[PDB]
Amino acid sequence: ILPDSVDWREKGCVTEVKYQGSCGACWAFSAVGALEAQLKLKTGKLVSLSAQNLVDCSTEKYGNKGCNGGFMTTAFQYIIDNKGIDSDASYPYKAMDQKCQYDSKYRAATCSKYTELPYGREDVLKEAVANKGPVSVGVDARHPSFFLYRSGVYYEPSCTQNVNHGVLVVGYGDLNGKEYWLVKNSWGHNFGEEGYIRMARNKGNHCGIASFPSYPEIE
Ligand SMILES: CN1CCN(C(=O)Nc2ccc3c(c2)[C@H](NC(=O)c2ccccc2)CCC3)CC1
Repeated sequence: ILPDSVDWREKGCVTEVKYQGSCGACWAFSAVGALEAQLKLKTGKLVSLSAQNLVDCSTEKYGNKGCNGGFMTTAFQYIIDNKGIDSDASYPYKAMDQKCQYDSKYRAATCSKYTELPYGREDVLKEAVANKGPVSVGVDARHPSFFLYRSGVYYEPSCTQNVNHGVLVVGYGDLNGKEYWLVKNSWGHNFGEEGYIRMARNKGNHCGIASFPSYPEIE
């Protein structure tokens, strides 16, 4: 039986909200966020991982385009292939494309595998969030209402399943009769509820939240 609500922030598995600036690195933040939780679960230590490392190093070979976008799944494969990712402190975020500067002496995490969940299945997503940890997802964040979100549960009739923005599901629940997914964004603490947005859950894969979910694992 799955819990009715989950919030991975309560378990100390979620790092501070980051600010991507004018660099489309949402995919990198989503990926590191998922791996940060697994690292805490495995080692007991909560450590911010380097989104910049992904921007600079998980590039053409992974179908990624740095500040012009990328995939969380191929980011995970890069970490696997590379046998590590550096900490945020050692390889800080600059919101621009740079030369790959990965160094294993600053490695803070590894990844052994990742799992892509079946398309559109919010029940499967719920199970993964409850049993595995935070899950990287894409959402349709193109609508003016998304940028202006402040509170409550986000429901936008014009939303689509065409996803364009990488975020991290860190929980789920029910607020005043509205089921939601608890989503960590990377637009700083000014966005939404201290960097978070509650997005409609079990409302027909709203904004494509369950379209392309994935999570990494550590040996
Ligand atoms: C069968 N494939 C189906 C699609 N898929 C995904 O994971 N899609 C997905 C999942 C998440 C995200 C995106 C795509 C978007 N990334 C891009 O727009 C983009 C742009 C430039 C270069 C590379 C990718 C937005 C960020 C979040 C892999 C399996």
